Amino acid sequence: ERPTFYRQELNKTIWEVPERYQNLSPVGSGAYGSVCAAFDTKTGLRVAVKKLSRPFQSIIHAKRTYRELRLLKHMKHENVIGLLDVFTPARSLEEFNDVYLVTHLMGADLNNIVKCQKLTDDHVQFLIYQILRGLKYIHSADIIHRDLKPSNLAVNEDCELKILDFGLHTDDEMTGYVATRWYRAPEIMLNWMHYNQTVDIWSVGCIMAELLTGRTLFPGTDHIDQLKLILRLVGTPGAELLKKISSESARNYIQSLTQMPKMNFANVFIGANPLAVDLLEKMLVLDSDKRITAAQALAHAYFAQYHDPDDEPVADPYDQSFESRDLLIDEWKSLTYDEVISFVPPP
Ligand SMILES: C[C@H](Cn1ncnn1)Nc1ncc2cc(Oc3ccc(F)cc3F)c(=O)n(C)c2n1
Repeated sequence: ERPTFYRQELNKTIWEVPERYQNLSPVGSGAYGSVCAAFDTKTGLRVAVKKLSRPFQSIIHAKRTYRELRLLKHMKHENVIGLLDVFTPARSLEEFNDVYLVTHLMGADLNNIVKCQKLTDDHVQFLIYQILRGLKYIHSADIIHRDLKPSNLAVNEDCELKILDFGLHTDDEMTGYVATRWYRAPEIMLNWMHYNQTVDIWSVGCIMAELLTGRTLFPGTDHIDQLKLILRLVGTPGAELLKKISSESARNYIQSLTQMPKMNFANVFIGANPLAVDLLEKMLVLDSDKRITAAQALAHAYFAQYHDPDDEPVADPYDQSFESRDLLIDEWKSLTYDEVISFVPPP
């Protein structure tokens, strides 16, 4: 049956949650809502509870709310954030206005681990292996993260990693000298073309380099500065890639730049494992068609000690036909409500 709910004011709003969740404490903002840490007395777990802010404010908001719930409900993988619970205090569709999402509370993100310092090669292997294992799963369901960065990669004390915020930033927060843009594939940063899953592999390359050196790979001061930093490392595009830039304006800008050859990665990443260098070379390819995939990267010799083809699962089919569907607010809201009430908690 329905649990008993209790009320509490936390992040400028009244949080109404089942009794099972105790000791609620603000821990910052998440995607499209604020997060509280809590103790789940039913499971004995420390949990993160996110209350979405104005989930049904507009069509865009309502569809976004449905999207996140659909994504979280589908993900059942060790290296991907999953849904422990989803609830509403509402007793019917007509009273339904708030959505609460519950997941594992994670101790630290990759920003906290890096802390301006180099990690050991074995630590890099294990961390990057888990990101790729998670990405293989996500990509197998035709989901693209689109915004992988250290701040959405979370880790427990044993360095077991989970990927947060997949499949979901404004122009302002992408402006200037900001970590929000440093990990983005050039094709999405400058809207060169219809992009796909390979954008995420670029992001892994940027993250892996930073784990190895303790420094941001492409810390651009703006979009243009960042492109110049990228092209200095990987070389300016060839005729083959240029043709694929469907944006006439973006392609015309590219051709104005003085040509530069790809640099020697062994001279860039001094002292690094030669196998790490080789992998970086295969991830940080400008033409996205030619980047190593997650499944291929798991088989690369760098992960020899972690790779197990029988323990790198793929996802069940994910129906996202809703993405091309035009609906009214109340219709997105009703779809969302159905998904809330039909939720079954994990083992
Ligand atoms: C490292 C990071 C921050 N932190 N808080 C306490 N200690 N470290 N931990 C953490 N754990 C879980 C989430 C969940 C987050 O979002 C959610 C996603 C899905 C969900 F069901 C519930 C959520 F709260 C989130 O946005 N952040 C930033 C998180 N951070």
